[PDB]
Amino acid sequence: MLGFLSARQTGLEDPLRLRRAESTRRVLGLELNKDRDVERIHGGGINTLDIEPVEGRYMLSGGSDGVIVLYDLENSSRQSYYTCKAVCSIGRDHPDVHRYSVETVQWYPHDTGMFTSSSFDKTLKVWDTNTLQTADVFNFEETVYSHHMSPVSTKHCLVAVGTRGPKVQLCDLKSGSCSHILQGHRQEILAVSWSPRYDYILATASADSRVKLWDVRRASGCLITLDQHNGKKSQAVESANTAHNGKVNGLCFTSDGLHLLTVGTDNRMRLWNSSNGENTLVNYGKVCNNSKKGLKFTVSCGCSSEFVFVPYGSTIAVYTVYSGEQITMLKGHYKTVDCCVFQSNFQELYSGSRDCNILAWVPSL
Amino acid sequence: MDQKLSKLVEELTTSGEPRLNPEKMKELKKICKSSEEQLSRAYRLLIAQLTQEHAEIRLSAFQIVEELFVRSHQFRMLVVSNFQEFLELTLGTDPAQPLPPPREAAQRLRQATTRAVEGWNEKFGEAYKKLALGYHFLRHNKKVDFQD
Amino acid sequence: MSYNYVVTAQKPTAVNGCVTGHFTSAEDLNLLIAKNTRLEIYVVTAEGLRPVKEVGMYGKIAVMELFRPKGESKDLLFILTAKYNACILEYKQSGESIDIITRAHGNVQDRIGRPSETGIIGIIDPECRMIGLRLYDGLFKVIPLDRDNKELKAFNIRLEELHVIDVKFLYGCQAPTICFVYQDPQGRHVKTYEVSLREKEFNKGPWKQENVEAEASMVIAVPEPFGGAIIIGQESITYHNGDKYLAIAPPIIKQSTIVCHNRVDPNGSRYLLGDMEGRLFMLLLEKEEVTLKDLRVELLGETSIAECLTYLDNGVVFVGSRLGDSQLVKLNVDSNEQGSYVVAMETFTNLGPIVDMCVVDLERQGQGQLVTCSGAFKEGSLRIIRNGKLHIRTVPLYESPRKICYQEVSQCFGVLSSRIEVQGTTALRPSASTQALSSSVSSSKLFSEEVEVHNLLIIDQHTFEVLHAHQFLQNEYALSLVSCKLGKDPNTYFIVGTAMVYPEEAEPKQGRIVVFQYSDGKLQTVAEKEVKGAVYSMVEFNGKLLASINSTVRLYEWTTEKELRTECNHYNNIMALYLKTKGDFILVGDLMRSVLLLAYKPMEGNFEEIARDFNPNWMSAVEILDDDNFLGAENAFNLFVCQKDSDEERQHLQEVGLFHLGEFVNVFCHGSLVMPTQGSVLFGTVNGMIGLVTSLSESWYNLLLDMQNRLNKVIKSVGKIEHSFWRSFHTERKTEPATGFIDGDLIESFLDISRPKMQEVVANATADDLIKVVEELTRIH
Amino acid sequence: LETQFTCPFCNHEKSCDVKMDRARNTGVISCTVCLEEFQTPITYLSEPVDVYSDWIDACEAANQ
Ligand SMILES: [Zn+2]
Repeated sequence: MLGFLSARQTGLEDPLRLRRAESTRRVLGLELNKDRDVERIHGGGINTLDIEPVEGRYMLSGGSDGVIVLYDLENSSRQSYYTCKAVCSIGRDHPDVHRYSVETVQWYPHDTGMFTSSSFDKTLKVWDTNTLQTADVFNFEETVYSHHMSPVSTKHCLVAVGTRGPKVQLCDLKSGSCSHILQGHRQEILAVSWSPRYDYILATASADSRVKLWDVRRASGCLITLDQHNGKKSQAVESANTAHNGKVNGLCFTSDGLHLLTVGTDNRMRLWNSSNGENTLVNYGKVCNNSKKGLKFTVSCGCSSEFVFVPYGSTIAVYTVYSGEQITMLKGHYKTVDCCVFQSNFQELYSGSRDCNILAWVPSL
Repeated sequence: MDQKLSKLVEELTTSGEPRLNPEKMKELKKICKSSEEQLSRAYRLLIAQLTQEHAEIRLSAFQIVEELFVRSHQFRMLVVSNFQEFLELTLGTDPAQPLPPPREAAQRLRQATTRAVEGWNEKFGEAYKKLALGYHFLRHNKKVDFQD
Repeated sequence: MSYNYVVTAQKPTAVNGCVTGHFTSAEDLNLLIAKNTRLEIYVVTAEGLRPVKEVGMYGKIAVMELFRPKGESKDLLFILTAKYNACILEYKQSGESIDIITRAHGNVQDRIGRPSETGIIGIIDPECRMIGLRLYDGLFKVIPLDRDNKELKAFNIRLEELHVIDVKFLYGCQAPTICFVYQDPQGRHVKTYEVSLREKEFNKGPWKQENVEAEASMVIAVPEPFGGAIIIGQESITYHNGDKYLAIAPPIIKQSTIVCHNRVDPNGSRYLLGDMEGRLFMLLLEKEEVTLKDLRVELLGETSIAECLTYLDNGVVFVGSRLGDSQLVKLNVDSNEQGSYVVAMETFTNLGPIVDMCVVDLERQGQGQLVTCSGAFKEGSLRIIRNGKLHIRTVPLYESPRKICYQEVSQCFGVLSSRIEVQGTTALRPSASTQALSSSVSSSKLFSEEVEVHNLLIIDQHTFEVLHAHQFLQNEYALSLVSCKLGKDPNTYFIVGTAMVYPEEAEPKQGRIVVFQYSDGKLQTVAEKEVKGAVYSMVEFNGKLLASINSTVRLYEWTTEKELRTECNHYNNIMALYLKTKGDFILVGDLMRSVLLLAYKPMEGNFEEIARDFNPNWMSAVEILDDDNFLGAENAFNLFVCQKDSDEERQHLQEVGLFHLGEFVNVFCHGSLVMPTQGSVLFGTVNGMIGLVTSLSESWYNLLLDMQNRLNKVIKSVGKIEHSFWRSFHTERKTEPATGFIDGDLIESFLDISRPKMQEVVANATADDLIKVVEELTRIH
Repeated sequence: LETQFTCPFCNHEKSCDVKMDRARNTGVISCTVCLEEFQTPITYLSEPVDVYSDWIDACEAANQ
């Protein structure tokens, strides 16, 4: 590493080299945090986490008990040991608390003054973070499994919602229009994710073992349907062209948005060319998941090699996205891990699981 | 020097005694203090015993584990490395993996491991936050009655 | 909010790109040299180079290539900036007036994307149908040229290979054909595509992928008579044309990797190749009646460590260097009796990577003097800089200098240096450490291909001769150096922080702080202290030694027994790389937490974290301007000033100033090169620029700001790049406008405009008042 | 009396399965969807409705 510092000082290597190499080294040295703790307030398992995209300071967490906790991740104390204190809380005494489990919570991109939370109580609530009051509510005829706002859209502000209905809802936060729907799936839509690269590209994964990419501006259904075999087993499109041999319960675009990682209940993760949905045949081995709802997993950013952190039983499996090589198992949870969210500023990880714990993984040394 | 250690551990555990016979336990203490890899060899012996199907044998193995825990620090790091499996094998938390017979020895194992875990939370909890996680998980998620 | 004035004392001198062609006139042979922000246009005369223009781009020139579209009388220049400002420029001379008109311009920054490891690549189709940019992994941006744009509209073609090493356009292909080397887990392969502008997509290349050398790192597009390409790797040179597969493995190129090339002949019968060790080779293509017969490589000789090189004519080669002085060398037909055909005609000074620098009032005048550790392995040297224009001496060390400190009592400089030995070990050249008057080696009881040997050079501060050269332990890297007297004894010591570097580990676990005293022309080891990590930085702190072992900033006291005793530690750092001091306060520059205002409370005897900045800036240098202003340099070429704000929120340092310098600042230092503004902080950069930061007053800063906006409205940039965008604080995960910083170069450009333009600037006091103000601003450097 | 119950946590109908371990006098109710689990003592007169009852009661008590 002194070689890295010397090369940076002497201009031999771009500082990009040291930055991404050290980010990768930090991610590889991920371990149970020696001096850090997260305050425990959820009475039930944490189903979702979200660190705000700008300044990466505050973290939302939705629990199976319906409460939403807002934590400050910064060590505002002077000690090396600190607990991520809870700033705010939609608790059981809040007038607008979710009646059932909160399954997805997401900070509004471009601004930390608002966030959103969808629950199995058939509601997508939009909260003002300052007053901590519901600015809006969208009701659905069937329970919400996931939702996502575009991390890129300066123009549109649509929330793509996947419920147990076979339709992907698009709720306009600009003047409230939840009527827009996308047809083409056949069972519950367990995951939805906007492309970080393209403004109007949305990937939706449903229990019909299919993943569809939509240009929501378009009037002609999905753009691409992901196919495991790319055409080896080709059939007229009524039941073929499946992404997995089970329910596809998780989506994640890579950092650049040029590839898509789909995890399904066939104990398989697959990497897809996001421009034509071709399977890249990256192996990843066996990725154990049996979740009946959406599975939240994230990818690394700002590193020499991209990593993907997938909940794997009661562990976090870290894989290399483009080679599939298994990095490691982060092993500190006592029950199945529901979500993991990656802090890209310091290569940190926060994992929420059914054991009512949010565990922080920090690079060692 | 592994033969005598496997032996001594075997007579300690297979005997099924209510209480640890003192002088051979002292021999175990000395010869476990001798080397660190051989202390961890004793740890593997304990782990292999703890999976085996008899409540008295699991009780003997757990009491040896408690002796080394209160007596050794690298043992504390090594056991907190897999405290999850340690709790699965001691407390019988998972319904799919309950404790073998007899019922009396299993009950004594439950009481002894609850109280030992209480003592470990009081004495080494701050140095091992994973022990704190395990204690908290037992006290709320599994609702283990520590007052029993 | 803070008020800062940044001005370039010395313009950047390191050449990061050089291209030749007919830019100024159809008959002129121009040499365009890209120093970091400066584009220098020379005309290649029969002797030397005649400078015809020097323009200052609002951008770091990452790409610079000349191309002649069909029907164009003379070459157009394509420049891409590090912030992805693309511009096509034309040279228009109207008598005395010279103008670089922006024929086209645009910004090609993708909103998201992983910037490629091997860096920005820019190529132009040999028939000038398009510009191909590799800016991000997995993408290949294309700017069509047949569609004559004035906005440089571009489109991305998805490239299935995500780790592309190098790419070129092939010659003699009916369609734009790219040949590129890429890395996949199976190895490195060279593949070809044919780009289609109509279908906006790749098509199957003329010849299929071929598995190339593991370190195949360079692609050279051979001209039409041969066609195909040449791939240069670490160990072999191969030539592919689709069915011709020539290969050589010259043993003479094995010792160092080839990093640059240039085509000597228009038909590519000869190429120049520079290595990192400075060796210059000629690669010859032997033709047979045309196809290619056989490849030969012959060592022409040795030059400066060449970032780039360009054959001008008549055996003259411009060797543009980033690590040393640029050269204009002659390729003789016959050897010089030492096996070398290269002869240096001219040397252009280059303050290389300014890793460290000290301001000294040598000769006991009132004038400062910068002594800078410039350059690198073979081009390492000391540069002494004064105001006389700036006069620059050079003291070649022939080894990389790393740190420098002045010991006034001993009348010498302590310079940390590093040389490469190949084998026990053998020096590759006679370096300044080996040419000392006297020498010594450390015999320490604490610890018991090519390697770096680190030395402490005691250099006489009159003659700049190496009075002494103390070699350190085997596999020991000296990182920090400070000249100070500790405790209460009167002796002044050279205190050196070191680290034990072995290949088996990523972070040093061992190191020591060695206290030397230089007296009677000898360097006696006064004291040692085994520490448990690399001592990245040390500073004298109120008579004590404040050191930074890997993540711990700790304080040592100098006892009556002349030994170092720990007094206090602070551990809340990732790695404390940079340490500064003013009073009881310490400023800890961290690798990625970016600052920490620490305070040593003497009434108790420990540190206290007064404040911190929680933004994740990766640091290169740090300094303390005032009691409550803290300057810091981020590795993304930005300056930022943090301020102690005015509860726990008081522990948050507020970034009150932001600025994009465009340079990698390596060192700050209080001082000035001269005999209205408060303070003076000189800084040294990687591309050789020396700059100067001063604090301004509020009203004056506001007035200056106003002038900056007016000049931006008046002065026209070369690439039509907005100055605010150029100076906007930029990082891969952040982008903000410049605040709290005045661009001194832009203000000082107020002199170089005609009076009507001044009146345009000063539409809403008189112009003469502002001329006086800018003159006074120029006085400080 | 139905044996499959709506989960109080995820509101998924008939997603809760009840296991009566009579040998240990314990009833375990688990939701298949959200994987929430609850354990209560049971008697020989107990039924899955009683286990789901104890679960609802424990939820309401813990949520006070
Ligand atoms: Zn449920």
